Amino acid sequence: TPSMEDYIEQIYMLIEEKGYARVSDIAEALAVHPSSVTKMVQKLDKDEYLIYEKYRGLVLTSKGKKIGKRLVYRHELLEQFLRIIGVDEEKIYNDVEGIEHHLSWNSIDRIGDLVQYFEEDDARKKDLKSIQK
Amino acid sequence: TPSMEDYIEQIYMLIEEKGYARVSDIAEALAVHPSSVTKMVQKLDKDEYLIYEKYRGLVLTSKGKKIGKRLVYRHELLEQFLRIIGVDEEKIYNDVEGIEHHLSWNSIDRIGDLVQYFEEDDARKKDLKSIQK
Repeated sequence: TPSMEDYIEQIYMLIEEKGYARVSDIAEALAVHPSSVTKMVQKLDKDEYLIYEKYRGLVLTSKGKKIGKRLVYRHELLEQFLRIIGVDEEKIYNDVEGIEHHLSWNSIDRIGDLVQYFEEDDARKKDLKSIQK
Repeated sequence: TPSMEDYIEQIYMLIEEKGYARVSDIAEALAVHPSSVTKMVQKLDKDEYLIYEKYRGLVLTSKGKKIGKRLVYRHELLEQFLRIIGVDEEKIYNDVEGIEHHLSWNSIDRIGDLVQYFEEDDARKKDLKSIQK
């Protein structure tokens, strides 16, 4: 479920930078009260995505690492994509959040080629960054 | 509302090709039973988007033409965009439906430049259509 996914994403990201994931970290990295976080976080534990250990933060399982890595990849790519085409830095997150669960892997794949296409030649970020006239 | 919007889109499109918009046309161009269509179609009439005249199809107002033209433009563009980057023809509609209500006008605008960028040189649809290796 998209609810569960946002959390897996946020947990994986917190892990990748920090090592662990506190509860408060989730609470404010989603903007939802820690009251709700607690309910979901023990739910996701019961479903074998994570393991909630108080004082000790939050650890993904093999099943959490599988999904987290996936979710974060497309998220980062869609974010990378919007940056390339030239969208405001401050509008990227909100837009990617709202489209990431509504795109087929084929489209995710094609966008990948599109990002690869501009990255392969930074002397082509040029032409794009001139049509804004 | 996104519900109302899908209908405005579908009505505008039917008008643009046909002249009018029958009820059955809506019923099967959304896949939702004509029972629901009827309820919504008289609702949208009450809200001054259209005018429902039996036997005589469905006519947008100035307020319907304003929104319809807008909705269809981004829809067509997002559809155009997915085609350019190389997505399966059969996956385009479903994907555009699910992302069109979740993208900012800034992103819609930037994608516009992106489409303009490839259209301006069909000798650049080339490189893209070779990274699929």
